[PDB]
Amino acid sequence: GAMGSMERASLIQKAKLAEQAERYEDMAAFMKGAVEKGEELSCEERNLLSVAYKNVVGGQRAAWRVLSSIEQKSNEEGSEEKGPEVREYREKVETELQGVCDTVLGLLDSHLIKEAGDAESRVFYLKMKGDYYRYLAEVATGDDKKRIIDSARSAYQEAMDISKKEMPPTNPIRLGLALNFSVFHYEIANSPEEAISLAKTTFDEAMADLHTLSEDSYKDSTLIMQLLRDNLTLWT
Amino acid sequence: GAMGSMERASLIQKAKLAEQAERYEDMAAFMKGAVEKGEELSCEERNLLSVAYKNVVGGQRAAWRVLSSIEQKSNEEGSEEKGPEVREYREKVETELQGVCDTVLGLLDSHLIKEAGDAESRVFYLKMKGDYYRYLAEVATGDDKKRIIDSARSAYQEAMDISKKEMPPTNPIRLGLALNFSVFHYEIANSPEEAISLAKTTFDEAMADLHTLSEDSYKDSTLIMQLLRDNLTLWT
Amino acid sequence: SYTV
Amino acid sequence: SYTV
Ligand SMILES: [Ca+2]
Ligand SMILES: [Ca+2]
Ligand SMILES: [Mg+2]
Ligand SMILES: [Mg+2]
Ligand SMILES: [Mg+2]
Ligand SMILES: [Mg+2]
Ligand SMILES: [Mg+2]
Ligand SMILES: [Mg+2]
Repeated sequence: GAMGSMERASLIQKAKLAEQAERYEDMAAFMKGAVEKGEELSCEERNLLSVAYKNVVGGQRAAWRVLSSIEQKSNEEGSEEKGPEVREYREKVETELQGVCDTVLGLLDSHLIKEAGDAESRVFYLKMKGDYYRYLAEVATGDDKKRIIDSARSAYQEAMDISKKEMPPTNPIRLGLALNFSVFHYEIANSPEEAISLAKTTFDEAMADLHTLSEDSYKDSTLIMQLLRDNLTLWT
Repeated sequence: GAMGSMERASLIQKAKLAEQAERYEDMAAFMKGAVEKGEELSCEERNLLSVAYKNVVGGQRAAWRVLSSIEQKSNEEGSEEKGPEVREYREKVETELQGVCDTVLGLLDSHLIKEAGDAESRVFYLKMKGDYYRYLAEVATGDDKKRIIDSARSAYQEAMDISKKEMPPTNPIRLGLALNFSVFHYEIANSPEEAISLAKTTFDEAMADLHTLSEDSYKDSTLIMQLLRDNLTLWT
Repeated sequence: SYTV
Repeated sequence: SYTV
């Protein structure tokens, strides 16, 4: 790997510089290099990894949606034929997106998840696994679409099971996991009622636990609870 | 080149798709491929080329400035030593930026400028040459900094000479060239009085020619005149 | 929809 | 400064 000769601490330092410069591709390559040193990641380091790839794949997803919408309009009745270029370029962006997802899933499988024993790391990585299978599902149209969807579901479900057993209902990782799993139900699994039920139950159980928290933990938790409410407002 | 097997028209079509998707790196690679087909560029195609590379180098310049500011603070009295990483990463971004500028300057030299005979194309390309030498000058610190600055100056000056002779004072290319040359004077050449004089004279001579224009040309011209005024407000 |  |  191209980062094999750089110190782990230097890679982390440069990931933070790249974040400040909004160079998220660089940030992701630095954090990939840090993961490949083989040591477990601290809480801060896990969040550098997720921030980096979330921004990279977020840009790809946005571009893919623009191109997919152009492609769908080109296949309506009355639209002039323009040749293969729209499909080709959508496929190019799609393949790059799938490559980023495969890279992240590869890091989780070799060997972040199998060494993660604490709930905060294990739930974080399983949420990530669910998320990046979800992004693969967003563009899947072939004979493996059902298996990709079930891979996302399975990862989210294991993360949910651990988070219910080991974390308080206000834990921001638990809350963000439930948020994203509810979106999986609504957008991927064609299960809007499950999406709404999960969002509502998650919000209500967090509300009842806010009294245990410091001011700063209260701020962290309520920020994600607001996203649950924002989704419920969109969906109901 | 990786675009050698794609049709010129397909490259232009995909450059436009990439712009819609805000994939400016792709857009630039497509337009580079189109230039390397060897045919002259139409007005629309020239502006696709400039939009693409302007966005790519714009992101690099923004990142370079963030990193340069961090580096300068690290070299103040009382700042803790943090090792070579800040300098290294600033150098990495700087080298990528210089590579993009060299790519653009290479396209102009092989062979866009020498085939450009009409004023609208020749002034456009010479402005581009001045611009990308200006971006090289922004990061130059060595024994060639003076020569890089004079290369920018020389390109801008030739473009100005042609634009004065061949274009009306409201022509948007002429106006944008004068805008950028004035910024060169202010920011690169340590000549703020020349910057202010050029901006003011350009604005006043355009104002006196607005009466000749249609509504749509009036809109195009006054938009750039406002940028001249915005700079004058910053500078005076 | 909103995700984090 | 502003450029185009
Ligand atoms: Ca080491
Ligand atoms: Ca051909
Ligand atoms: Mg290395
Ligand atoms: Mg595909
Ligand atoms: Mg119902
Ligand atoms: Mg090719
Ligand atoms: Mg250098
Ligand atoms: Mg004076």
